[PDB]
Amino acid sequence: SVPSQKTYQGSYGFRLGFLHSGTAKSVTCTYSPALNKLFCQLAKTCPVQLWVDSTPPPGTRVRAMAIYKQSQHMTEVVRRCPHHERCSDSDGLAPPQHLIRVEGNLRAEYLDDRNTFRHSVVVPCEPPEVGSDCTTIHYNYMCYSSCMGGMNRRPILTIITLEDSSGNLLGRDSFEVRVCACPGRDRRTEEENLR
Ligand SMILES: c1ccn(-c2oc(C3CC3)nc2-c2nnn[nH]2)c1
Ligand SMILES: [Zn+2]
Repeated sequence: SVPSQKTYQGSYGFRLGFLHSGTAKSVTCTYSPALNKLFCQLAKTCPVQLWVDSTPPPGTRVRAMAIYKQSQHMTEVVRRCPHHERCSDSDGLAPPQHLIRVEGNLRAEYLDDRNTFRHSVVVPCEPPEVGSDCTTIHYNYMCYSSCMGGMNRRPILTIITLEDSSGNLLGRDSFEVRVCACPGRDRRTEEENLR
């Protein structure tokens, strides 16, 4: 009833990477290594690098899923709030209830788990382009952390899993996410609080 969040590089040396976007007031997505926390604006591009030490098999996939970070909320499905699930901002592929979308990939698949009712979005692994050492996926988060009747100010984690063609676990990594109006300011504030 609770997805694992244990970091696991596995046989292929799987791990995430994040850009260095800084903390200017205008920044739309920014990652804090000290907090292991991504700060982003609503529905804006969040680039996440997918690193491996060795090539996984054809048919390997990468899945993203959100869970609540606090243990007392972890069995609750993370979903869009009663406003945003109804605001008709469909991209033609993501169900309107899903918090996490993949941008610009027609092979993205959206799962409503028939047993756990959790949402996830999964894409096929592709080889890096010539000149690149990794591929990058672009996520969008479709509700604010503060949305009433939804996340309601509760922090979430995103869990990224590398899966074989059956859905078996090959690798796992994760990061906290705050979806907010001013990611640069909030990253600076939280890093200062940590210090
Ligand atoms: C996301 C995570 C791994 N991959 C990946 O998939 C593949 C072929 C199976 C398609 N090669 C890579 C690779 N990435 N960096 N180097 N090689 C995509
Ligand atoms: Zn919302």
